[PDB]
Amino acid sequence: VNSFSGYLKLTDNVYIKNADIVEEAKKVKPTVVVNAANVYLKHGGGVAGALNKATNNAMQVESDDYIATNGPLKVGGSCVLSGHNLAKHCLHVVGPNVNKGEDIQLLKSAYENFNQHEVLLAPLLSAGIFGADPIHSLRVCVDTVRTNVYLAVFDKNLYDKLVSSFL
Ligand SMILES: O[C@H]1CC[C@@H]2CCN(c3ncnc4[nH]ccc34)[C@@H]21
Repeated sequence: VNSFSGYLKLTDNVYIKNADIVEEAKKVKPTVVVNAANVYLKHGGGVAGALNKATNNAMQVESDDYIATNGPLKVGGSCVLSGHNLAKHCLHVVGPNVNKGEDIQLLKSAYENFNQHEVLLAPLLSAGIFGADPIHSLRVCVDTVRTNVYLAVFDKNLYDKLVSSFL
């Protein structure tokens, strides 16, 4: 039993809700919140810009030190950093950005990172400003993640479409 509330159950392990991931994290304080990161951990917009803003830019400061030490992530890769005031940890995961010409096949590799964590609060990878089809992203999530994932979909209209089209 966990403290996530109001989610629709899609499968044995995947749950979904129309919610702002920032406000959800602040309420639940999950062990792991997933960020929709880029390889440079430059948290400018989308989920990443919103999460970083909620940390008063502490996420960005920590991320800049991470990159200075380690260099960029791989597309499909991830790193674990602090969750600041939002969660214990933030799993920064890089899904392919279609608006950069990146291979959508890397989306499965991106979701595989979730399997290293028993429970996560997460967005749909590569959706939104990353340019991929959110219906497809949800399918890859369900077919790849085996740990318990609580998905927050910001757009209410999209949430209804994701639910109504889910197979
Ligand atoms: O699930 C994500 C997949 C792509 C969509 C674009 C934004 N995004 C968000 N989801 C949840 N909370 C959010 N806060 C701020 C943004 C945001 C969606």
